[PDB]
Amino acid sequence: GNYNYLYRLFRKSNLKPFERDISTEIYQAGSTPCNGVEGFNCYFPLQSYGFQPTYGVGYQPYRVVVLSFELLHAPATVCGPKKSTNLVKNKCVNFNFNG
Amino acid sequence: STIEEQAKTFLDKFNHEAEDLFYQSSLASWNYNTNITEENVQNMNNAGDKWSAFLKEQSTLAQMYPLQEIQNLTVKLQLQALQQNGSSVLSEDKSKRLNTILNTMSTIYSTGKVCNPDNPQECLLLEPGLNEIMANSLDYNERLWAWESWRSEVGKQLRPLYEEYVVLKNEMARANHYEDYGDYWRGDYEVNGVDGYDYSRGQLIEDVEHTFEEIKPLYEHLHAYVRAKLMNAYPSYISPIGCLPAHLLGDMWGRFWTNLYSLTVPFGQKPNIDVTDAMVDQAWDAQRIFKEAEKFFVSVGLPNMTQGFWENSMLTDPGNVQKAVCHPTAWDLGKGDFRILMCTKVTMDDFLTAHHEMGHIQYDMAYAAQPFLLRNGANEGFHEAVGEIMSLSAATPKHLKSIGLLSPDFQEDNETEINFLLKQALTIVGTLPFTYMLEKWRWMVFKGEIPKDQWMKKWWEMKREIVGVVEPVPHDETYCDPASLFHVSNDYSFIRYYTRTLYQFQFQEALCQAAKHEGPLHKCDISNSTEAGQKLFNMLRLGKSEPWTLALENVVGAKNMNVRPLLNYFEPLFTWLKDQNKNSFVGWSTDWSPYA
Ligand SMILES: *[C@@H]1O[C@H](CO)[C@@H](O)[C@H](O)[C@H]1NC(C)=O
Ligand SMILES: *[C@@H]1O[C@H](CO)[C@@H](O)[C@H](O)[C@H]1NC(C)=O
Ligand SMILES: *[C@@H]1O[C@H](CO)[C@@H](O)[C@H](O)[C@H]1NC(C)=O
Ligand SMILES: *[C@@H]1O[C@H](CO)[C@@H](O)[C@H](O)[C@H]1NC(C)=O
Ligand SMILES: *[C@@H]1O[C@H](CO)[C@@H](O)[C@H](O)[C@H]1NC(C)=O
Ligand SMILES: *[C@@H]1O[C@H](CO)[C@@H](O)[C@H](O)[C@H]1NC(C)=O
Repeated sequence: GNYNYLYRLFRKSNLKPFERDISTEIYQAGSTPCNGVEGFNCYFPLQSYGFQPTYGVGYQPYRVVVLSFELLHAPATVCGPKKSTNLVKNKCVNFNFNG
Repeated sequence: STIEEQAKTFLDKFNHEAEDLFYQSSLASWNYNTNITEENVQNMNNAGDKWSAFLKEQSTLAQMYPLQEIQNLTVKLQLQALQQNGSSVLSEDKSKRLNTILNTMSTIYSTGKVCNPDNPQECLLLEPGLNEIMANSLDYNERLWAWESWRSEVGKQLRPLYEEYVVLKNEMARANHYEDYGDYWRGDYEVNGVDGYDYSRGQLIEDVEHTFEEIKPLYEHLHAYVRAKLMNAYPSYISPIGCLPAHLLGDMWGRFWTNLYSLTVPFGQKPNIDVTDAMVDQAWDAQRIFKEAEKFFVSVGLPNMTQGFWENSMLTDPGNVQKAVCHPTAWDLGKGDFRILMCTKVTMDDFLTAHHEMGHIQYDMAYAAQPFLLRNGANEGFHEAVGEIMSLSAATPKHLKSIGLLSPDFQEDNETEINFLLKQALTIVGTLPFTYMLEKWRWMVFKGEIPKDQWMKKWWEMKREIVGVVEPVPHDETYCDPASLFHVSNDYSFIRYYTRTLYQFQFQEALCQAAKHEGPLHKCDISNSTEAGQKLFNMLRLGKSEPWTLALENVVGAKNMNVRPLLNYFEPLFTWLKDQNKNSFVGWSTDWSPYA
């Protein structure tokens, strides 16, 4: 059982976009103060996953990479690989050299 | 903030942690079942103790949230399920005594060995040593010896234990705000809070009697026919006017009558529908059997088995070196892990069992979307019933011809249908009076209607009145004849078989009406019908979220268990039995006329 992966189970409010929450404070679900001890109505918000190789496809671990593309007023430098057609000489061709 | 949100967060935490703990416990149990070794036993015991302690701690936390301030039906159902004390309400001494009594009854039943006096050097275990003798012997005194000796040893050991057991269970049940332990068992079918679809604990006994009154003529005709055939087999023991001798029913306790098919066959001259030889000739492996079952389930529109099912299940006997339990069992380990543990042979029985267990797996898969504490059947009847409908559908000659296991030129006449229906009646109809009598007797014992000194005098009186089976010799109060059965000795409910039997034919009629089958009910096959699978999956996906009455409305359109589909299923056989019983006398006498 691989318990090295954690997820937040309870929070008072929903997360904002592109927010990371690494707080490990006891979640207060009730009016009573937690006082830092996990008792009644007070739960630790981070819970471990229990990945095993004999699990179903809906419970098996999936690695997710999300790529976010933004354009800002700064010069854009992450560009795609512009392909290069082989050079042909001595003929009337339409040339595009570095824009 | 509010009580409902607090309960919802607590239920989320319970579901998430309980699912992983249940997986660990179930995996330990699986490792014990596929590998019987002492370390696996220790790991299973440790996991079970952790699971029970966790359930106790969660129930203790759960009770602090009052039920009446929660309006959501699902949340209230989960809180009701979790807040049961179980044995925790009882004192620690009495709880420990009850646990010790249950464990020692389990050891006595499992390791009970009985053999003939004057030859005690080796003895036979009931699971194969005596089952084969009870199912295949034709000798009167040998069967009488086995039956009386096993009931003598087991009953004389278990009678004080059962006397303590009834008092302790009644004390726990009255401590849990129930009338008796019977009311505690009947609380499974109790629906509260739904408008119109409420069902009461008191209504179950009345419904069972009402259905059994309609069961009684068909059972009387079947009993008369079986009595006449057993009279042919044994000339002088069986009386024309009396009950059947107890040790001649083909099984150890009278649970099923399916071992009397050879003696009571209507048309022996006609061939059987046995497909064992066809699989042997084509070398059908158990993997092929499960693939054909999967093909059946995808034909009706249900989802196919996962890759983890094929990878992790044990569908063949491991070998001499590794020990495993031979009983077929479907395991819902949790987290989408579904396995079948069966020592599959090349037989028709194993093929039907494979369909039944894969039906159990399909039922388990359907409610995977539900919360953990609601991942069960709506009642105990539905879970077995959805496997039994597959057992009904797979056994048809149309299914065997469709998959190529039967010759396409086999003549399906009325005589083969009559003998097949009689075999299905011996398996299915015969268990109903025994089940009803046993549950009613246990309910009267728990309720206090029968005093401890009068348990057996009433019990045999019930068996003559209901089952139509007479004792070979009278038994006094030193015997404990009910507790020789597996379910009653190990604290299991027995009404699930009765409810399963009625729900089986109700579901069968509903799916056949969905599939637009236009012939007899027993000639119906539910393959190739997407709409029947959709109608089944609508109930299957709910799990325990909805009441069983609403689920039954979803499938058959009725708010209560019904007996008419069973009578419709056996109607050709019912007419044939009525025709054949003109000379003979239908019904039995409760007197000691055959033997006592
Ligand atoms: C069964 O248990 C034995 C005893 O430790 C072990 O050697 C073997 O690998 C186990 N087999 C399986 C399939 O777990
Ligand atoms: C009950 O609670 C579940 C989640 O716990 C929610 O999905 C469902 O909609 C609720 N039902 C009602 C009627 O509010
Ligand atoms: C469980 O037992 C405790 C103590 O005996 C009791 O206060 C509580 O009401 C019980 N819960 C139920 C549901 O009976
Ligand atoms: C189940 O069915 C899908 C599509 O019908 C198929 O792709 C998948 O391989 C099947 N699963 C298995 C274990 O064969
Ligand atoms: C089967 O049908 C034939 C033809 O009608 C009839 O003579 C025979 O009695 C029937 N057998 C049974 C058992 O009903
Ligand atoms: C059900 O569908 C399968 C797959 O197409 C087919 O082989 C089978 O013959 C069908 N059943 C009948 C009774 O035609």
